[PDB]
Amino acid sequence: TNLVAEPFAKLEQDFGGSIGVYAMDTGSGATVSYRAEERFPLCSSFKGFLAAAVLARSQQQAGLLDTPIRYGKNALVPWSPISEKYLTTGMTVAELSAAAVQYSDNAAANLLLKELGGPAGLTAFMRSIGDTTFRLDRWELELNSAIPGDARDTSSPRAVTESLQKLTLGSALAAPQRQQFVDWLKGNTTGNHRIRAAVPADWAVGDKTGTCGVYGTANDYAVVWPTGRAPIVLAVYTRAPNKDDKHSEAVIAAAARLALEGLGVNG
Ligand SMILES: *[B]([O])([O])C1=[C][C]=[C][C]=C1[C]([O])[C]C([O])=O
Ligand code: NA
Repeated sequence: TNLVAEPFAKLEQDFGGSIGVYAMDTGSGATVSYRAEERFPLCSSFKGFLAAAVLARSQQQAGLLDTPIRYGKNALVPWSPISEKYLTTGMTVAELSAAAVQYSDNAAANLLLKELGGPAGLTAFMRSIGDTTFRLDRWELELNSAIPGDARDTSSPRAVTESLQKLTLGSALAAPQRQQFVDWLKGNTTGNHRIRAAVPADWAVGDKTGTCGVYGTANDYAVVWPTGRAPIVLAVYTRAPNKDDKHSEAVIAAAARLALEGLGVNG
């Protein structure tokens, strides 16, 4: 862990807040860790784990992913860019899952949360894979409040990375479902200025972002496949003390670069 120190403190000071980073080289097991056991708000980043929980359930329900879900206008939530285009038709569970992952679609996320038994149901799924840190407590949009000191709707960078590894590379999902989760993450559209900006174009990568809109709070987690070596799993979370502090995508990209440098991954 931190065999090579990196200037995360200067980065977060220039940002005006706190940055939390965990990065794991799945080959050697080496890690980079900075504020990695502090809690940070998940914001929309819970939607990746939501999609994984849906995939886990689909292992016992063979028709789940292709089930058509019809919803009313009252299910739309601000920032539902995919589900608003299918209000009059409905969408399948798999489509809602992909929209939640790849566009952070809020109506899709709340519909899938209901399917799983709400925030406690998603939390139970995370417990079932050995994550004792993650907690979801509220729905969209209330879960974005990012109040300083509030543990609701938070996890730690370390637990996020550990759970992401289990789900994308480990045995927490069966192999077809594992690859589907990876493929949804690879198709994300919201993360081009975050971890992806630190990842060379010739490497494969999937990610899920989160942006709370207050308290300088935003994040990204990713699996990255550098060519010729084992994949890297990493999480970068930010927060800041004042409600009107702005988040920064550049700070997240910069922290990801430092993490890769700390791991000796040439990028
Ligand atoms: B999510 O972070 O709770 C959310 C809520 C409303 C609008 C947008 C989002 C984000 O997912 C956007 C993002 O991922 O950057
Ligand atoms: Na802090």
